[PDB]
Amino acid sequence: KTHVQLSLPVLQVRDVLVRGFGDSVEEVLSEARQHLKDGTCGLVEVEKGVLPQLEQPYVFIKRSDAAPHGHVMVELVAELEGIQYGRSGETLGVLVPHVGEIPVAYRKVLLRK
Repeated sequence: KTHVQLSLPVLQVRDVLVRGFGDSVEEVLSEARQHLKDGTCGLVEVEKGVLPQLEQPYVFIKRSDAAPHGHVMVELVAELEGIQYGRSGETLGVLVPHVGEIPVAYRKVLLRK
């Protein structure tokens, strides 16, 4: 399927143990997609002071459309030293590995895969 319904655990930035997916734009987009498929991906909601506590390159989920079955359609955009790889809508959050942190909420998304 071109899209997959996912429910992403929303994590507090200070709980996150693994603060990014890797060391290059291509690697972090690769790893984010693998963790999304494997159900091992968390979401951190972006506010003042969040991104400097996480590791670049960043992987964002961004709204791709204006929401089947409650799932917002999203796509992945990476960012490294202020340059973004991809073009999409509003940020829903920054993706990180999930290694068992307790979430505060779930974000239902339809991921363009």
